[PDB]
Amino acid sequence: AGPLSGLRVVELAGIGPGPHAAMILGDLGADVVRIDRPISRDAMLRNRRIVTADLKSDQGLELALKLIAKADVLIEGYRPGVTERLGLGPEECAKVNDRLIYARMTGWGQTGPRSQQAGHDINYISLNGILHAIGRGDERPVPPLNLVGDFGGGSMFLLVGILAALWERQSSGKGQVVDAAMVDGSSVLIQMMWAMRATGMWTDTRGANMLDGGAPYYDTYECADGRYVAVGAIEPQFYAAMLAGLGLDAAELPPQNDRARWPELRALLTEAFASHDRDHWGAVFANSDACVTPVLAFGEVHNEPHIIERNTFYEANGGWQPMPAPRFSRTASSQPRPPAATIDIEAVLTDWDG
Amino acid sequence: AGPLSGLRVVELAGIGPGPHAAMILGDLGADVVRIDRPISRDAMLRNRRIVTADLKSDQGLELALKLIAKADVLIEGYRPGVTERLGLGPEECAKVNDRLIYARMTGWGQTGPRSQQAGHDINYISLNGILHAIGRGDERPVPPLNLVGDFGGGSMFLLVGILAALWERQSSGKGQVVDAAMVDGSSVLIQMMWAMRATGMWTDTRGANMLDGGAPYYDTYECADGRYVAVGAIEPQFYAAMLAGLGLDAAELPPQNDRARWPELRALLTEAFASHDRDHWGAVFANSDACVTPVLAFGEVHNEPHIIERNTFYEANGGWQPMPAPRFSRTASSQPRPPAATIDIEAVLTDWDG
Ligand SMILES: CC(C)Cc1ccc([C@@H](C)C(=O)SCCNC(=O)CCNC(=O)[C@H](O)C(C)(C)COP(=O)(O)OP(=O)(O)OC[C@H]2O[C@@H]([n+]3c[nH]c4c(N)ncnc43)[C@H](O)[C@@H]2OP(=O)(O)O)cc1
Ligand SMILES: CC(C)Cc1ccc([C@H](C)C(=O)SCCNC(=O)CCNC(=O)[C@H](O)C(C)(C)COP(=O)(O)OP(=O)(O)OC[C@H]2O[C@@H]([n+]3c[nH]c4c(N)ncnc43)[C@H](O)[C@@H]2OP(=O)(O)O)cc1
Repeated sequence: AGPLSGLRVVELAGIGPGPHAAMILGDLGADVVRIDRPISRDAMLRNRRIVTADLKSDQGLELALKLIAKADVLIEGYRPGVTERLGLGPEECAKVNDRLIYARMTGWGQTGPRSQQAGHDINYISLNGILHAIGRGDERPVPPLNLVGDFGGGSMFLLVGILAALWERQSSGKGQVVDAAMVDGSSVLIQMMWAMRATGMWTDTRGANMLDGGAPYYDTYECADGRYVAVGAIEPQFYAAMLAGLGLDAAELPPQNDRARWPELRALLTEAFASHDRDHWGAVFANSDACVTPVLAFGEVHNEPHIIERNTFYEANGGWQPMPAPRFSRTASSQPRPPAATIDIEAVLTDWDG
Repeated sequence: AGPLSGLRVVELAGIGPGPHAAMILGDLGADVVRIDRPISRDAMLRNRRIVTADLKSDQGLELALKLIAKADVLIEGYRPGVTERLGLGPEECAKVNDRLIYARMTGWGQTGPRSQQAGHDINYISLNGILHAIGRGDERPVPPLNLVGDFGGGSMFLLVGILAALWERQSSGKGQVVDAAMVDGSSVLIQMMWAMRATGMWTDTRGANMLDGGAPYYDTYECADGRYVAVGAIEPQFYAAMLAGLGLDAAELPPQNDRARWPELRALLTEAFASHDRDHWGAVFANSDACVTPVLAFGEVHNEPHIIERNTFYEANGGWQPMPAPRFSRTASSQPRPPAATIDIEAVLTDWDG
């Protein structure tokens, strides 16, 4: 029901970014067909049809090619060379479908000294300065889950590449190959820090900057009950609203941006936030511009009113799952269809007319 | 001359996710005109034309609308209602140009108890379970910069929304409004953890999961020189390669996935990595499938061979900046044009024939 209704996608079963990108297309209305080796409980595989094929066999290669012959997009996330040796590489695909957006999702890229090397998110972000910048200054870097490599700088860039190439195709009449490497996407994801580095506004010191937990006004605080609030009161007026709620006299504190006294500032705020429960502060700052919010664990998210009101999550069999994003005023997406039984590839071919 | 060459984008100057989305469009060849309030050293403002106008005045509003009538996309990132009051709301823009993709970038969304409330990245990810999940278990949550709210679940979702709507526009001949809320995008960004929580494969316990630093084989380790390597050896055979490079006898270690013995495994690995310098580990692995990589600080990145060969970065003046991502085989993106002097708004309108 979304904006991508009409769009046909072949997804070669992979892990991490590939399936995430395929899920978002499906979310937004795309007809995604995932080819697996010969009924799912991975919510990630919502909004598909699943077929099965041995791509190492003559019959399996031939069917996949018939399916690809009728697709708009192909998603693959294997090592470079893998689809080639299978006979499903870009050059082989062009012979059956020159309108195909051949989307290749990797960590290191299609080429380069590391392109044949195994890796995971933490590796791609360690090589480009990102991982080094995450965590407290007094200890080793901490991975920001696999949000930055696999998803933010991964599947999200594959998607931009895919949708950008479809725009191109409206005038060229032709597809092309999208080489989405997590080491690249994630660097453009963090371009703000690269920009700020050049103007003296970000340093290579972990835990000592405006947005990394270094600023007492941009960090979490432990409250009386061991639970946490997030403070993000960057602007002076929001910061002022923040002090007031805490019952602190501004004239008694160090200036917000005297970094020399940041330890003193943080200590006073720590004492303030520790004096009451997280839910107390959420009540104090409920409607304010203080940029103070309760840090909710996954299990609690479903009870937060702004989360509820906006239907950010739906209940899908044994748990909450995020509704599609972003939102569209005219061609709104449907609630995702759950993973179902595998179906006959020929039936998919029949549907598509292949 | 990237794939979005031809696309016309009016960007109403803002902070964080909006400019980043506009940057990525321009990176990929879009004609982006940024209207600012009346030459930059924010490399983030690369690939633009900058014009200036007073949107509150009769005249400034008039020109902005003339610009908008000739555009494909409008990006705005203010509080809901702001453009409405200016006379640049979706309904007003529709009257001049019903093909316009009106892209509204916010943290809380257009509607809901928090839609009028101030906030920043940290606040949006505090409300949807994300920030709670980030950092060591024994400490308060750490913010993963503004990578997940502003960018990964922010600009990136705005971008996917923009390009999805353009796809739909081919059929309907019409545009629509994209409501891109960081609270929504970041939740879809983290869909994997929502999926896993439902099958017992992820817990709300910070720092005690497979991908959050909890697993000894998926975390950083400090080396003899006080620098760090990242270990990402999820699969048995990568883990096995990792142990072989360390000179550890697997028969003498606890099993990779015996969680009960993780502290013991981590102590053994800690002791090993601490015995030589990062660049020694750098060299011992460097080539293998051990998923061990050096943790490079921003300042070191430009010296890494894989970074160099693939031209992930370019030198702007005074520093390295990320080249466009992802990459396109046929319509390759140009090296970004640096920020230039403000252009005359009438001159852009002349260009666009507006
Ligand atoms: C120093 C920083 C740059 C570095 C930095 C970078 C990144 C970050 C991260 C952490 C962030 O999250 S930043 C993003 C913050 N949040 C969002 O974008 C969510 C949606 N936005 C908002 O809620 C708000 O815009 C907010 C960011 C909180 C700021 O609130 P605000 O009251 O200052 O602004 P507002 O959007 O409510 O209203 C805008 C105001 O300006 C006016 N305006 C705009 N353009 C023009 C123009 N060309 N000519 C004349 N007037 C103009 C509008 O009329 C409007 O006024 P009005 O009286 O109608 O409210 C933090 C800091
Ligand atoms: C939590 C769980 C649920 C999800 C999850 C999400 C994310 C993550 C982490 C954090 C990640 O980062 S995942 C993404 C990691 N990196 C990448 O994707 C980058 C690109 N990929 C790669 O380099 C590799 O595929 C890598 C992931 C490192 C694994 O290496 P590998 O040797 O196992 O894989 P490979 O690509 O070299 O080989 C593919 C192999 O599969 C075969 N294949 C495919 N389809 C079929 C079929 N239908 N029938 C028969 N055979 C088939 C191919 O022929 C090929 O074999 P080959 O002869 O080429 O070795 C982990 C798990």
